Amino acid sequence: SQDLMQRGKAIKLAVFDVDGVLTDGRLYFMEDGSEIKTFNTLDGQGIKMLIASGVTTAIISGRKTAIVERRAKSLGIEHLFQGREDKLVVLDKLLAELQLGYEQVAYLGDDLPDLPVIRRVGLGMAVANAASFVREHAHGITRAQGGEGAAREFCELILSAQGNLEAAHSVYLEGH
Amino acid sequence: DLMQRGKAIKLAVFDVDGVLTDGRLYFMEDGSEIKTFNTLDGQGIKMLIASGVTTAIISGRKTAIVERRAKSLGIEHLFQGREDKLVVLDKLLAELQLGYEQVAYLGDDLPDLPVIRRVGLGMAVANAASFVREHAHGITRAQGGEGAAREFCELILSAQGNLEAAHSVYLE
Amino acid sequence: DLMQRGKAIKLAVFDVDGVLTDGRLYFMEDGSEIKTFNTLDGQGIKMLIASGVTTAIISGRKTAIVERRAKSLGIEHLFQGREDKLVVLDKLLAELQLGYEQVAYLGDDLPDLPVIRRVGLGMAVANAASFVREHAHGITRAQGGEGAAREFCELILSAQGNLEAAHSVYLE
Amino acid sequence: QDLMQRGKAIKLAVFDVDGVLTDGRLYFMEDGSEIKTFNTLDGQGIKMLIASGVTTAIISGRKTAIVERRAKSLGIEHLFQGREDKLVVLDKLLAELQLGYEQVAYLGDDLPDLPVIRRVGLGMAVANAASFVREHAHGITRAQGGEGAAREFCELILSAQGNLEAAHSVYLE
Ligand SMILES: [Cl-]
Ligand SMILES: [Cl-]
Ligand SMILES: [Cl-]
Ligand SMILES: [Cl-]
Ligand SMILES: [Mg+2]
Ligand SMILES: [Mg+2]
Ligand SMILES: [Mg+2]
Ligand SMILES: [Mg+2]
Repeated sequence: SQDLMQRGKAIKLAVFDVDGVLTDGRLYFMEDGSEIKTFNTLDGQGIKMLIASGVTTAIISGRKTAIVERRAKSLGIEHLFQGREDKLVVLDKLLAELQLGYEQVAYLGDDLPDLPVIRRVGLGMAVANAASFVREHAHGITRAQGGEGAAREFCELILSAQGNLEAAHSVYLEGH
Repeated sequence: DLMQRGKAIKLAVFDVDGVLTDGRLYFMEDGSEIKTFNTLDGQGIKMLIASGVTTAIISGRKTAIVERRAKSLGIEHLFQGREDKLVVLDKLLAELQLGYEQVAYLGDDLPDLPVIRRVGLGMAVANAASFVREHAHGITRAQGGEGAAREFCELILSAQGNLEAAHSVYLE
Repeated sequence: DLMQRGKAIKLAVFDVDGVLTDGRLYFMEDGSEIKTFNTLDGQGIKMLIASGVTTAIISGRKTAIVERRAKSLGIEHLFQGREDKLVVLDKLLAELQLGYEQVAYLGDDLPDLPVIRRVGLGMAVANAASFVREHAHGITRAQGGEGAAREFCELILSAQGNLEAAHSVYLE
Repeated sequence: QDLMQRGKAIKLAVFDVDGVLTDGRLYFMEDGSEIKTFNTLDGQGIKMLIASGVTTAIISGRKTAIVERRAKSLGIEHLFQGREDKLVVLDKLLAELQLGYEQVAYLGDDLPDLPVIRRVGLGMAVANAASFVREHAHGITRAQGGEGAAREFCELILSAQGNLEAAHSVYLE
């Protein structure tokens, strides 16, 4: 896709939704009300490579849980917003602070609360399992599903657009 | 016709296991349970409620997990440990002064079938038992616990011309 | 022919992991397990029991989780931590006074094979090791943990003409 | 035949954990503790491999007692966790066992496995491996990690070494 590659070039900030994007969208509940969530190892590797390439990252979530706080910290995610349903307001405040334009922002989502952002940013993507209305209004859909490498693919699409994937791969393959 | 059946709906009822969940039962060594729901499903149920359709759950099982989940979503009527689902329904229909033709029901297995057979919009999830699928008016594309409920909700919103308005909150 | 092999069945025997579950083992840090079962399977086992076929589980692993699940389902005979499945079965058969031809067994791996090869209806689930699939009388279309046990129960009920009645309950 | 040929000389079979022995999911509870899932087909395959005289190892960049217990339950003789440089660890282990790269098989799913995968005699990826790894491995299993890929890999080695029949024989009497 000419359009996605081109949209990838200007990205300085990559924002992820949590449930449905970093997870497969399942909520595990125990009888006491505590939760379990699941993330994916390909995704963690993708996010680390993206950050190492100079792209900053953020998560904006309508829910709130220490599990997400821990995961974000482990991956080096620099900006974490939880318990925020108004995602565009949150983003606008982040961008005012970092002084970036919408065209410098990539966002990966799965559902309606992600849509006001997806519609505005430079690289607004849906995961394959995303609500179809969100799919139809995004710039691109990942092939992989959330919690199954969608976030990794998003990461690689950006690294590739910016000419940085090859360098990332050379760390692990001696021929390049 | 499915859209026609959807128009008249005033009450949408869900089974739990196999419909709000994927049918899996998780047990720890001491017998406590874990259960999985889906976020697409929650957004769908919240949008149906907002549209003015009331919702209920009827389950043969019983767990605090489901009470919490029902409350978090604003589900107005919850019946658990009830194997006789049509008797539960009849009672609720009395309280609400509704007939069968105004009830949608989303089910996955034999105990849901007496209801599915009788209501205005009786649907099975994709993973439902084949015999239930055969006797339902419709079958969702999505599987239970993987957005079959969100799909059921939108079907009803769409049928009632309320889906565009629910989307408009996010396109402004 | 499978329908023919189903007729004489008086005892139905299940492996646990990969048959009543998807083959996944969940472990927590402290070392304790979580196991997952499926609601279609439970409904299927209850109907088969109600038709007058008795049920058993033979497993090489051992956990209180499986004991509780067996009890909840009304599974009559439970053997865990058993390496030689054929030895265990021979003894149960002597005690119940049945021949191999009256036994159905559903398994997923090598330890199940000596039984599967000897009984009247020796079946593998879809996700079974291919060597076991190749030496079974039949293979369920569904995967373990995902309704393969249900499917196996319905094959017996159907072979014995009892499925139609089991369904009728839900058509009234 | 190429894979069959590489399998002949194997004396050590090494596995990544996440994405190879598991489907790659990481389960976290509120208090930080984890759950991990393994697969019973995989356990049988690994036990059969060991029984044939091929030793086994695990090299992971993560660290959890769950893996320690799983490896001990399966009889996996060598375990290294928290190890970012997988080759460095393999080299240390090979000198101890006095084995060479050509006698090693490795089953991986992501970039940190690729340098080992490129060095060894039988360097395989699972079906769900990052595609760049799949492209550079000697071979790819049909099965996905956590769903029998390890079993399929074990059986490849067993068969290559004329040992699968004997493994199956126990169950044909
Ligand atoms: Cl990770
Ligand atoms: Cl939700
Ligand atoms: Cl059940
Ligand atoms: Cl095992
Ligand atoms: Mg989401
Ligand atoms: Mg159900
Ligand atoms: Mg088994
Ligand atoms: Mg890995």
